[PDB]
Amino acid sequence: DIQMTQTPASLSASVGDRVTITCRASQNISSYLNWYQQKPGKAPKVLIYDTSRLQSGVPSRFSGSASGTDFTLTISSLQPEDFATYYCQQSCTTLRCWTFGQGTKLEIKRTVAAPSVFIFPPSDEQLKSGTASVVCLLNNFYPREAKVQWKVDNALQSGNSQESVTEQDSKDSTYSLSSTLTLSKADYEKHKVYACEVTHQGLSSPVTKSFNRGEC
Amino acid sequence: FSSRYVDLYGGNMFQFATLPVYDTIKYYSIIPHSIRSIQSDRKAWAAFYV
Amino acid sequence: EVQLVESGGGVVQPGRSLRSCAASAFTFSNYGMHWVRQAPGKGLEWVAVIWSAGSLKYYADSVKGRFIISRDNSKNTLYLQMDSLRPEDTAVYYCARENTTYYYETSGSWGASYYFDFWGQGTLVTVSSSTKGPSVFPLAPSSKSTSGGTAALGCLVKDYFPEPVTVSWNSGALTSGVHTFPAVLQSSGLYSLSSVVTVPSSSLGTQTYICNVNHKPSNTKVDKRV
Repeated sequence: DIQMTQTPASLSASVGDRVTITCRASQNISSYLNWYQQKPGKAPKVLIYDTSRLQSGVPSRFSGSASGTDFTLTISSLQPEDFATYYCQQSCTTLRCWTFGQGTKLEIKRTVAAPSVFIFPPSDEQLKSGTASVVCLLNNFYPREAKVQWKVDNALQSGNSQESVTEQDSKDSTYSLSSTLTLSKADYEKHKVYACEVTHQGLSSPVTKSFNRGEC
Repeated sequence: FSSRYVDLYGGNMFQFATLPVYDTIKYYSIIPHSIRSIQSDRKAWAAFYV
Repeated sequence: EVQLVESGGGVVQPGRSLRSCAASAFTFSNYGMHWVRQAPGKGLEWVAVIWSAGSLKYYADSVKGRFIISRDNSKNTLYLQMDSLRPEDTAVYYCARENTTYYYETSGSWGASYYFDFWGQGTLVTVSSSTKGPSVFPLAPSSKSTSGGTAALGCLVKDYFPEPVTVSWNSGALTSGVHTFPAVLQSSGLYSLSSVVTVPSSSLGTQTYICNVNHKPSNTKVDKRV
């Protein structure tokens, strides 16, 4: 079949700045190449059908130009609503291969913001259920990437922590990260101290906070 | 049989070609033809009668 | 005016047979109907493609006979059969007709001849294991006063077999600094999500905020005070 890998897995684009996304096929098997923009919770819309004629309902600023196997899509004055994940599919009657796009997500560029750290103790009802969760919350940080290490009594835990990142507000251009520890009731009573360590580009130095059992 | 090959003016039909296969088709379908032309190029065409 | 809908989507066990798509206010026979599967973080690909005649059925290389397509033009509905279903196979399926640009260039003459209107909304099929009743726990910082100039208060919902939960604060009274976190599958197979709002430090203590949690599938109304 055909193996297609987009050159950038993710692209960061500042508002009002021209940006280029390139998807490279194993080979240009067919003349027709289709580039599509997908919005989550919405049906896919094709930006261009053959890369020679723009699809109807698509901004003129989008331009599809293909050099060799690789195909480059140019976006001018990119806007948060305009930005979307992009998938490129080779178009031919001999499909079946069903080549798909790796997916490139565009994120608004903003000034770096320091993360805010908050801690949630496991609820008494949760302890009665027999599961213990400690939540370390990071807030208002512009970079999507964030580093959290969970240590109990200064001992690293592997696979216990679960990380979830909130969708960035388009105006805010900032992300929030929730880290939830998973432990049995027996594990909880054994672990006297629960600590979350946060490392971020915005932070001047990595910082650790801890807490022990029974504050309130 | 083609009139043009022999008596074009007469319209008389004289055999000009033979098909080797013994089997004879029991059915015939006319193939529709559309001229690929622009609006200025469009012209009337003579009718074909079976 | 053309309507495209997908039906028969439901949570299923592994190795199960699940029957589809329907078209309304349209002629099924004239246009071939194609089923496209999209997985999050991956491009949409057409696992099943069906010709308008239905004589020829096209299957993607990835699926080895997993997807079977039977279409009734008079019914105006396309039926998709899923077998040997797997957690990785779980995805949202969109059904839409596909067209191509065919023309003869007598003088640079090109006709788009394309119909992508009424693209299917899509349906989600999921595999559930270690199913558990939904549980919601209120979460508060150990010291509200020392939390900072801006204080974040959050509620955690865990162990829900069906689609996540609907969460409001004081019945939606405060929408300030609302954060929505996508549900993340656990090793147990139970999704986890949390909702957090921004509350001024002065408001804390003077005003008490209660999380209101409703589970739409299980009709579980939960009130959570701190």
